Amino acid sequence: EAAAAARDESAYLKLQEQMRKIDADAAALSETRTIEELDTFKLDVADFVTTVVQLAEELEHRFGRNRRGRTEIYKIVKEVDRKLLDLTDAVLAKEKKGEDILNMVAEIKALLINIYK
Repeated sequence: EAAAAARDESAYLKLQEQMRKIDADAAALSETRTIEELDTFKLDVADFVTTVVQLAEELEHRFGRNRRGRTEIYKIVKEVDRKLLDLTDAVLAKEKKGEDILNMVAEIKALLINIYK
């Protein structure tokens, strides 16, 4: 059997894989203007955020190694929500282009990175 990594590390690795899907979705969001794809994207991020936030909660409770306090983590989450909400408005907007869609997503990624580490 292949060697296993610590629970904290094992969760970290898979989170990286989740990002790729978001990155792939970002390309699709640029490729297509349908909101239906966005509906899943907004929810998908919540799963990523919940896992990271929950993971952060466990770090304090279990191992006792948390890089930052809960308050700082929450601040980041609120900013993420606005970006997805703003993007939804753009999709509804009468006018829109591929670059506008991607630009909004590109900054969503940044918010997810600093919580990942």
